[PDB]
Formats: sequence, C-alpha cells, structure tokens
Amino acid sequence: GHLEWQKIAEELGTSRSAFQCLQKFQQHNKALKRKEWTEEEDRMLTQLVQEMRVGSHIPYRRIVYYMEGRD
DNA sequence: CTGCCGAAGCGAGCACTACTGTCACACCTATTTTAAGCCCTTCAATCAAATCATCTTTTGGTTAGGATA
Repeated sequence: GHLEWQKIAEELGTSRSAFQCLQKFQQHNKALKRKEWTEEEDRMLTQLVQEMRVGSHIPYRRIVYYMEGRD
C-alpha cells in the first residue's frame, strides 16, 4: 500500500533506506505529481485565488501548501 | 573732731599652625666592554573581511509540452 517503507526497502534487497525508496517513488509517482485534476482541488484553488489574487497577480506556488500533489 | 569691729558673700578641705645659616657629601656624567632580556617607530610580507561577477533555485510569466472545466 505504498506504506511501511522500511520493510519495502528491506524487501527490495539492494540495501536501500526507507527515505531513499520513498524519495525515488515520490519523484516518479503518478498519484503525487498529477497531470489530471479533481473537483475539490479546483474548488479550493479557486477559493484561494479569489481570496488572495490582486489584479493579474496570484500565488502560483504557495497555494501548493493547501492542495496535495504539485510543486 | 577722728576711728574701731561686725554680717554677709567670696574663697578652701574630707566621703565603711615653620622657618633659616652651613657644608660636604650627596647629587651630577667624560669613556671601555659584554650576555641575556627591552620600550617606541617603520615599511614590507602575509593573511582574512568585504565586495563584485557570475551560476543557480525559486516566483511571475510565456512557449507550447500539458491539462481540466
């Protein structure tokens, strides 16, 4: 279940650590680095944008704090 | 016509802050030579703090890779 990464690393058999395995997985994870979108992400993104936008300026990469799975 | 002696208030002895004449011995430096320690200048050799140049990491934003709604 993408979980208990110490056991994943031990079972992988290449002497990796849990943190290395997790880092490699997340950098190549479809579920994290989305190409699609979801309803709650769009709704909350619009909410933060409308709250904090002034004219043509918006917090592009700071909204990443609230929704999961972006840079 | 001049002259003596009392009443009261004064008094004493005991209680199982610096000058000045001298005077010779003190002070004073002419030079010799070491063996380890010296103060201050004075610039030159060396180092590290500060600055500037440029590459890189993340926001704004676009291109066109990539996408929803």
